[PDB]
Amino acid sequence: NPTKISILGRESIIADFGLWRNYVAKDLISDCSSTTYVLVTDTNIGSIYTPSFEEAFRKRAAEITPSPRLLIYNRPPGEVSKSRQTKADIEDWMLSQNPPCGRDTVVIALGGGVIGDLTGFVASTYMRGVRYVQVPTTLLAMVDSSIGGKTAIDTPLGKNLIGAIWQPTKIYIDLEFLETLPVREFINGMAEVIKTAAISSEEEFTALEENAETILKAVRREVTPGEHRFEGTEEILKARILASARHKAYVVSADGGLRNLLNWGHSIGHAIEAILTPQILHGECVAIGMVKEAELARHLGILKGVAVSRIVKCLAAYGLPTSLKDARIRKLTAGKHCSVDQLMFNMALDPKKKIVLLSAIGTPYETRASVVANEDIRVVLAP
Amino acid sequence: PTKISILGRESIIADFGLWRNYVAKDLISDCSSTTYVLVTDTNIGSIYTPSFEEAFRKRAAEITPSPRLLIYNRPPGEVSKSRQTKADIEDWMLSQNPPCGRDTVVIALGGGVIGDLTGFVASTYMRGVRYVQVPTTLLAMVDSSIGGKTAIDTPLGKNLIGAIWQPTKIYIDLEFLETLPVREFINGMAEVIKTAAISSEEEFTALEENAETILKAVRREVTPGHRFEGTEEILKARILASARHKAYVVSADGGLRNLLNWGHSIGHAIEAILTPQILHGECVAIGMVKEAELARHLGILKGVAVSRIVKCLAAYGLPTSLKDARIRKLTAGKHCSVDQLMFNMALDPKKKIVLLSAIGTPYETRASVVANEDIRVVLA
Ligand SMILES: NC(=O)c1ccc[n+]([C@@H]2O[C@H](COP(=O)([O-])OP(=O)(O)OC[C@H]3O[C@@H](n4cnc5c(N)ncnc54)[C@H](O)[C@@H]3O)[C@@H](O)[C@H]2O)c1
Ligand SMILES: NC(=O)c1ccc[n+]([C@@H]2O[C@H](COP(=O)([O-])OP(=O)(O)OC[C@H]3O[C@@H](n4cnc5c(N)ncnc54)[C@H](O)[C@@H]3O)[C@@H](O)[C@H]2O)c1
Ligand SMILES: [Cl-]
Ligand SMILES: [Cl-]
Ligand SMILES: [Cl-]
Ligand SMILES: [Cl-]
Ligand SMILES: [Cl-]
Ligand SMILES: [Cl-]
Ligand SMILES: [Cl-]
Ligand SMILES: [Cl-]
Ligand SMILES: [Cl-]
Ligand SMILES: [Cl-]
Ligand SMILES: [Cl-]
Ligand SMILES: [Cl-]
Ligand SMILES: [Cl-]
Ligand SMILES: [Cl-]
Ligand SMILES: [Zn+2]
Ligand SMILES: [Zn+2]
Repeated sequence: NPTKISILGRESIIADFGLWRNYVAKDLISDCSSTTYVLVTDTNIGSIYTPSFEEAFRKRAAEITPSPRLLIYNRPPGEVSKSRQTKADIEDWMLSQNPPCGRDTVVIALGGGVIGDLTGFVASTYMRGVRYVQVPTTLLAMVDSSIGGKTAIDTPLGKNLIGAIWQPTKIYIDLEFLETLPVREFINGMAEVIKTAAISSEEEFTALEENAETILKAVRREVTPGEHRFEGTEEILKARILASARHKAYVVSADGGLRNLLNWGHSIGHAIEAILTPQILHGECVAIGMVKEAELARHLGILKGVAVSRIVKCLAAYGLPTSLKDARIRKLTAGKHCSVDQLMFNMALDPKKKIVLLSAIGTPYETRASVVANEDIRVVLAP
Repeated sequence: PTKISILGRESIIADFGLWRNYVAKDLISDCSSTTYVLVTDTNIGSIYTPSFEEAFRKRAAEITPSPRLLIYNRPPGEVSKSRQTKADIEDWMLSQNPPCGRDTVVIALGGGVIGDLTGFVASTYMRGVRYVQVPTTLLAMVDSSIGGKTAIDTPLGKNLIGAIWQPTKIYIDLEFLETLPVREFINGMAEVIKTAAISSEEEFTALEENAETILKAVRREVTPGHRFEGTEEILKARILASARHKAYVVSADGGLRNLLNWGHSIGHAIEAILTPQILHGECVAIGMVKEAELARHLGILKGVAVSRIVKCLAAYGLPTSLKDARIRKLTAGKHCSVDQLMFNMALDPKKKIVLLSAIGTPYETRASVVANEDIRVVLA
């Protein structure tokens, strides 16, 4: 049975296994009644899941009268698609439709944090805003990128510079997408997952700690014909993940302050990110950022050394990097390292920086980011 | 300075000359910020930009730290409401030293074009930043700037891409009407009349009696040294009457708000054909007459009122037939067929229209459903 989570006090998230093949299509033409449905995704994810829906759709589609339409759009993969250019193409394609897609349109963003942010924004402006729904296919996008309504596109001058806040009418979470998801991508998203637990529930973090081996194996497992990747670990998985989504959903319904706690490990993660990108992923930087930011709390006497080692353990126990000198990261970027001045500078692109400090695993020092001295920061970065 | 409230919160502040002495101060006061981006077109700009730089620097330096005023001048015309211009303004704002931040407060100084464009720009810059309306067109003062509707055009259509973004303040300096082109004034008057026609019988009447007065002040060639000296109240009244209403219907939130489309149902079909030689209010004026004639045809509206509406429109310089010579000269060769108009009304399959029961009293609290056949008579 699907689990329903609420955002901004309203039905929104519906999670379970395989909602894609048998749920979305019907649930759409039911709740999101419309005559036109524009699906957007990238060739990568598309080619793997597009066919299934065209079937699921036509199915539930023709069942009703008149039958609505499904127009599909495939954009190139990569961060390069979140651009003023494609957005317009998308729009233009839509207006070009016969008949042109109208305000009654219901857009479906099927993808990771990229297709999400892009399609969300597209909807947010098409004829001053039209309905849309999230169908994250990335772990991260499932527990973050798709919850909150934050949408945007990049500019050669920066990322997420142009966009808007546009809440999706529905956020379908089909855990099966994680079957085909690249292992590195899974492990990437896990960072957020952990982040979540670390600032909300001690019990949750602990469970994570236990399930690691279990979950990790599955992802790395060899799927025998006829099978489904997570057969047997469904609840352990579904639980741990929704745990995060649930939290993000909660904090979004509240915040400005509380919502700042979602930036744990990010304060430093982003400074690292700026340098190690794009060879290194987000969650990868955030993972290290978390460790570093964790070490910082202890340094200020807030966090117990015990917990610092516990966070490091959990991260690495899931395949996440824990130091800037991580051997795997090295071979991935020959000729690149993060000076302390570069880090501290990158952080300034946001005398005293604001940071989420943990009092203990599950309990943040405050209900928001605290102000730390540039000097104290400089010591956790110091070799 | 009179203040009208929209969406249960004062945001419209009207009076004469707020520009030269009010906005600048009121901004750094209520819209506290460190960066103020002004956008306008060369036409309107060159005429009023200098004054503000003074008014700003003034009230600006009178505080510490002192905020900045960055100005942007775009070409005049409907051509500026484009994926393009907007993109250039966003880049421009990002290319700044320092880059324009989220604390930015944008000022849209212009007519329905600069308004819709700048409004949208703000609506997306870093997911949305504050902004305020400073309409310089009669129409924009009583419509285009009230409601938060913003957008840009696409070679595939107008207002196809945009968003709803409420301005934090809507300054209405009636003086802008001094320099406003006469044809432009008369253009905006259409809405003004539309307003009264669907809300207050008394208001429409005042409009009538005031025709000669207001029109003269307009057509009149003002010697050096103002334009409406002596007619300020008559004018300020009539105009705010409209704004007031639009503010009300917008704040009353799918009903009462469809009534703002009176004369438009047909006005737009005409518009599509006679544009761009013919203006909006010009088409709407004719559209009103036609839609007025339609109500009477269905037995709703009194023939008396029809003529009354026709009279008022023309008494203000507005066109009243697709045969108006003034029109056909600028439209030599472009005639609107009964099907062509019916076809253009389709682009908005059954046909809904605001019907008047009487001047000041609409038939219903929204647009009614009329037979394509009954419509086919009003046209040609
Ligand atoms: N709240 C927010 O709006 C928010 C928050 C954080 C980050 N972000 C955005 O998130 C983006 C990063 O997104 P991401 O990490 O999800 O990565 P992504 O969107 O780049 O997707 C990662 C890769 O997975 C592939 N893929 C998608 N799911 C797959 C599946 N199930 N099977 C096979 N291949 C699959 C894609 O082709 C892609 O190459 C950033 O660009 C950023 O702008 C947004
Ligand atoms: N947001 C809404 O709900 C809404 C509603 C109605 C109209 N509109 C939009 O409004 C636009 C039409 O705008 P408009 O009728 O204000 O026309 P406009 O802005 O094009 O103004 C006409 C001309 O007057 C000049 N001008 C402006 N005011 C002046 C003044 N007082 N002094 C000197 N010159 C002046 C301009 O440079 C321009 O060339 C359309 O594009 C339409 O989509 C929007
Ligand atoms: Cl189809
Ligand atoms: Cl709808
Ligand atoms: Cl952000
Ligand atoms: Cl919603
Ligand atoms: Cl098992
Ligand atoms: Cl690089
Ligand atoms: Cl302690
Ligand atoms: Cl540096
Ligand atoms: Cl410029
Ligand atoms: Cl022009
Ligand atoms: Cl920037
Ligand atoms: Cl510049
Ligand atoms: Cl507001
Ligand atoms: Cl046409
Ligand atoms: Zn993140
Ligand atoms: Zn109008």
